[PDB]
Amino acid sequence: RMRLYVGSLHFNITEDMLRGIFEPFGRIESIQLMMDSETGRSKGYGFITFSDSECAKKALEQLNGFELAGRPMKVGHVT
Amino acid sequence: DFLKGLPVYNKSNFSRFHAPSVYLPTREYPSEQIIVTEKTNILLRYLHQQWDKKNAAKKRDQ
Amino acid sequence: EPGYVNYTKLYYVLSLPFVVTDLRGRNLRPMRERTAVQGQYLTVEQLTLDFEYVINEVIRHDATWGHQFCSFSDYDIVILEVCPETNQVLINIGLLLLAFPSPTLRPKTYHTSLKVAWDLNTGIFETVSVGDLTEVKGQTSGSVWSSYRKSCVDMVMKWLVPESSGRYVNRMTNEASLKVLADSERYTWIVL
Amino acid sequence: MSYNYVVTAQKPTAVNGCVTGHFTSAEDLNLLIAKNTRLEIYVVTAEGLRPVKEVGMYGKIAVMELFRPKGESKDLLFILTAKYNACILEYKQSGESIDIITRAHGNVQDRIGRPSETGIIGIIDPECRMIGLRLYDGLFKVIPLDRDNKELKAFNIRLEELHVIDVKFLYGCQAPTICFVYQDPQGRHVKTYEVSLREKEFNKGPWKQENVEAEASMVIAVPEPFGGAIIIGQESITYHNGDKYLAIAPPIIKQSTIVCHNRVDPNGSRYLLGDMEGRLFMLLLEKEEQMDGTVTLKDLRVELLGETSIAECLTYLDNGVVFVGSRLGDSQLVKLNVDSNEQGSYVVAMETFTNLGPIVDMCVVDLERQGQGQLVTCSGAFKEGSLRIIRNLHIRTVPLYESPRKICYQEVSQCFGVLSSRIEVQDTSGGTTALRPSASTQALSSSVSSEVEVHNLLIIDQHTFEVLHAHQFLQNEYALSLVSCKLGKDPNTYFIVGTAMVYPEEAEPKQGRIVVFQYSDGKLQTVAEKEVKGAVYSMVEFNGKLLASINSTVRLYEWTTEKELRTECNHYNNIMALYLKTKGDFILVGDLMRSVLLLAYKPMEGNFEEIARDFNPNWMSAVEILDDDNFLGAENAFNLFVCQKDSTTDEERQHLQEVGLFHLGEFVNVFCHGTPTQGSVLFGTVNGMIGLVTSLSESWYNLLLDMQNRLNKVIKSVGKIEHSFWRSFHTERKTEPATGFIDGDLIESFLDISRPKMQEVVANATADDLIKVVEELTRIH
Amino acid sequence: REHVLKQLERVKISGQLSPRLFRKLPPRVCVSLKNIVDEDFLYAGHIFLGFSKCGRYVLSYTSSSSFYIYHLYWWEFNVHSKLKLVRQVRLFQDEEIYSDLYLTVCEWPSDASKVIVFGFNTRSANMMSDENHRDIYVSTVAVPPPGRCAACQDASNAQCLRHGFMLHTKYQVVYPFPTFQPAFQLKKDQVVLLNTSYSLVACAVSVH
Ligand SMILES: NS(=O)(=O)c1ccc(S(=O)(=O)Nc2cccc3c(Cl)c[nH]c23)cc1
Ligand SMILES: [Zn+2]
Repeated sequence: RMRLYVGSLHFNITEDMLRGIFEPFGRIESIQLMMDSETGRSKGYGFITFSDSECAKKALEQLNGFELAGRPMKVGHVT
Repeated sequence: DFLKGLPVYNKSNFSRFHAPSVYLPTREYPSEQIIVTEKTNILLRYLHQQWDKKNAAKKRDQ
Repeated sequence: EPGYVNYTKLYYVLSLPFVVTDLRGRNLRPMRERTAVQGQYLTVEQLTLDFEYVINEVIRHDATWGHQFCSFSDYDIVILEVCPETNQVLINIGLLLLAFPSPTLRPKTYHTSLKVAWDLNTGIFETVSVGDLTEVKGQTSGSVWSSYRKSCVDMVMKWLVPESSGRYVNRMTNEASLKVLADSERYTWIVL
Repeated sequence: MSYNYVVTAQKPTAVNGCVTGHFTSAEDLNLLIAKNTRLEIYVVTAEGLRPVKEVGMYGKIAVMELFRPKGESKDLLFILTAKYNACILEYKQSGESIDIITRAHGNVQDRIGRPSETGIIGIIDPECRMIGLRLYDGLFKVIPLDRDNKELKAFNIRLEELHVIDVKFLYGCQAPTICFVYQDPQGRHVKTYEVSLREKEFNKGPWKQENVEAEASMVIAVPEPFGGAIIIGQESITYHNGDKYLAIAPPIIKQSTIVCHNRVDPNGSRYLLGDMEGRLFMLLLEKEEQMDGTVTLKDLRVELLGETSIAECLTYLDNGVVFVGSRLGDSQLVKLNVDSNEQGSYVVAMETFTNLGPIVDMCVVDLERQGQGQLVTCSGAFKEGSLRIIRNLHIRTVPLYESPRKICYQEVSQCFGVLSSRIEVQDTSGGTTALRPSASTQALSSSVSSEVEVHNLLIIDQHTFEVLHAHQFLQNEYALSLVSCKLGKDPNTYFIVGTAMVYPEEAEPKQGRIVVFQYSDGKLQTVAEKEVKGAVYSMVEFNGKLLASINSTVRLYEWTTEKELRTECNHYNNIMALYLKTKGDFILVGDLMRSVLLLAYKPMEGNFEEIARDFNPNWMSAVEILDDDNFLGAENAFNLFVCQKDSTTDEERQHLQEVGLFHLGEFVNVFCHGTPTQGSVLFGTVNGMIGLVTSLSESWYNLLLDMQNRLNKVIKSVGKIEHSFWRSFHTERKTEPATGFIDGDLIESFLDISRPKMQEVVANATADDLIKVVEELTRIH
Repeated sequence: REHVLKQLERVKISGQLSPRLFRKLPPRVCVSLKNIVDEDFLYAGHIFLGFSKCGRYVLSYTSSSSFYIYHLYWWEFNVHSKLKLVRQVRLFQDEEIYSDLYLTVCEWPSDASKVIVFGFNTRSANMMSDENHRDIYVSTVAVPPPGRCAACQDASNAQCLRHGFMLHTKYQVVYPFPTFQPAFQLKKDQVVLLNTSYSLVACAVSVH
């Protein structure tokens, strides 16, 4: 019911890593980390879709602006 | 302009102007030293090193 | 020999449950019986490591704050390294516990990290790091596990050494999505 | 089953390393030269270079450094091979007896870690406290130099900088210190680290990290009193030492990349620098004495001395004499002097040493006789480019002063067709101009088709090797393939060229031509042209038809009575069809990444049939057909392999089996054809080594294989490397023992061992039986 | 950018040919999925996963139907030629899955003989979706033989144990739900490390 935008990620951060970091907040329907077709590597951005709205809200509050490797993660909303 | 005064190890070496045998080692093997690589992982080695130093920091008080 | 390790071995010819079969559907033959000479036989091995045991053993013998400890709640395990040459599995242990503070009373909820090396040949575990007892103030169960996994990721990236082109673990998954299927070593693409 | 015999006809001639020191004795000044697998030891004498001993190591020499630890009366030698065999060697002479003692040895390969871009780097601390090795990205390997311990326990230190360009140990440091240039997304930087043997870790370096030029490529560790480091870039040369920083941007170095250096003076006052154009410079470190007795570096200066052969390495010897170690041309001994000559040069060549490498192409001909074969190679590169005429070895050199690419002989015209390339530069007026005269600009007559590469087809006289005619291809047109043949029912013999249009905007060619030429009355006439949609990599005459490979397609063309090429059939199952060889109706295709495949032209169908493919990820360099069922391949990891058609189901027959495997230790560019053994295939390599491959019967192979095992028990190896380990097929993916291949060099070495050792080799056959066997085998080359 | 012909000319004179040089240039061959797929498998609806470690095969799965049945496929790749089906196996034998799994097919570093299929649902069921519990499904499947196999030849699609076996396992995980770590879990050439929330199991499968 709620979709979030995840950005400013290190090029070696995997979908499985993002699932692990975001899953403790609530149930996730779909996670899609955008990859480059030319030179197969992560684009540094993606979309995580929580089953619950309040679960997605707390994930943003506790992860937005906080460093993942040395890059501060940017978690936002859509539409 | 600045080339002059080149190193001289021996003057004789290039005074007389100019214009190799193959080494087949015969049965003789005298040696008493070998080269080996660190079997343990570098991340594990570091953590072991840090925790063993922490154990020494515990023995000094106790 | 130790109580924390459990080992099971089963042989097949034409703890976790196993539905070992052929390409069709025949459940093969579960046995340990004698079949002399290498005449094509299957071998399954199961070496377990009880987290509950490891946690209680490291707090009792290797934690300075071990005397303060009461009981633990949830625990999250993240592998930090696997050394195939020495058969050593380095696992990190996230722990939510109950403990009394310094003699400066009231029991409090804390979070800590336990790094443990696990030998696959012997099955014997060894403790390599016992973290500091950090207080859980105003932060939820989800918040503490997210912060923990982030630190595990932070460490593996910091210690990341590139591997040779031929020792890579291939990982394939498609959503219903991928645009191209690439063969990196032969520069061949399948456009979807 | 396929049994093959590989033997050296000509040892590698290219020099990859050269060092000076006191190895044979404390008094002797030595010159050590590494020629891939070969180590040459000389004494710098009154006459000028006295050869003392040449040893062949069972490995490709990657690191070669002389060092003197405490207690040693003379220098010891450290060698690391491409297969990571490490050894410390001592030269021992007792009267007339000479022995190379292995002081310590072991393999330092890591299962993990990926080989670095700038390759293996091996460095030794000036105080001989340790050996440092950069083998893989993210790791720094340290071998502690302790003499009072049974084993030299080497360890890895994690390096945060994953892309290091160059590294050296610094002089005048209380703690061993490395200085290195590395690249990251922010550019290139210079950093230092202290190396702690006690903690098995790095400590903060003596001086702060500094930013360097985008193309900073080499580090020079300056000796005391100066200390510090020199970093060589494309447009600048800088000096770094704690607070001290000097920077010069001489325009004289901008044109070409400096690729080698050598210290002239022990105190580091002068250095020699060699660039990609063969220019020789002197780098001068101007000093200033302080009142506290210490010497500081006041300024840096560069002076152009002259031109030498394109240097891979340089070594100052004695009395202004410099050894120029070349990989792309002939090596030299040059004299440096204060007074400039007629051209204004300060360099005079004293001696020239023949280098056949790289052999990019070759052909076997009967020029003077009828039954006597001579080898004609396309040798060297750039200004060093030449043709080499080799016969039973006698070598004749034909300088071209430009890069030869392909060669074909045309008997009816008594000439050779040679594809060549010359560099031209964009000037102020008109188009581009040649920087030096060469074969393509000095021909008797010339024609034109109806920094940058300018391609030509050269017609060279078979007797005088005079450039009779030069035909220049179109602007941006690169000539890739060449054949001399008759086609269809046409009685004329033609020079046929396959090309590609190369532009400074795109990566892959999407246009090219097949051009048919006829040489008559001292000129080349264009008979026909055929437009293609890619690069024509390879062409072979095929049963009166023209077989060609264009990008990923193999195509058969017919030559009409109207003098036109007409496409008959195509094969598309390729990534990059680079190499083609044929025998009857069978075609062997060599892929850049997919090993080899076998095709058959079907005359009754007018199409190709894909017979079988080798399902292995071999990055091919050359291919050859040994016979109807055996196919020879050479790949990027310096290995040879033999494929055979699997001898019930169509799928079984469609799978080629690798039946022969052998680590050659050379990079093969060309294979050409030209009772104990059967057949004769000659091969040319990047190091100028010439080898021969021949077939053996089952019984001959069995006897020679047993002979190898017996010889390996008697012949001792320098650095204690096992012969079987050396010849084992090796890639980053797998390591397998050699199979179906006999090392001819090893078996020939039987004739060189003493009579008491021969009897121990032939024990449970007589010595005379095998002497007769080996002697008849030496006659195959 | 460096031209492929300029890069190839470096090889001839240097003897240095490696993929870590062709790293920046575009792919040599690009072929669309629709031009190499057999038209008889259109109604099946295959979900192509990609290439195996060696460029010989191209893998795909089927999510056929409350009750989902999974199938793993091996297709013979030959550039522009049509894909030829080599192997078709039924994933997770005698296991009824009530929800669509997010499956992943993995390969060991040096072991080409076998593959692993890790399939998990978003959340477990007990018709009704049950929270704080998740089902993990893992299958170890043997790849088809590379060439002529003496044991495979003996038949009465009959394939020997070494080049034709399958393994299936299933475990329930609790909160916090364990992290999927394919690179570490299979770092040992013949072992699968599985976090069952309560214990870590070392699973080694080998044919002798
Ligand atoms: N080369 S790398 O980018 O460093 C790299 C990439 C993936 C893997 S993994 O497959 O083992 N996954 C993995 C590792 C560690 C933490 C987590 C969490 Cl949390 C979820 N999945 C994790 C290892 C190393
Ligand atoms: Zn089989």
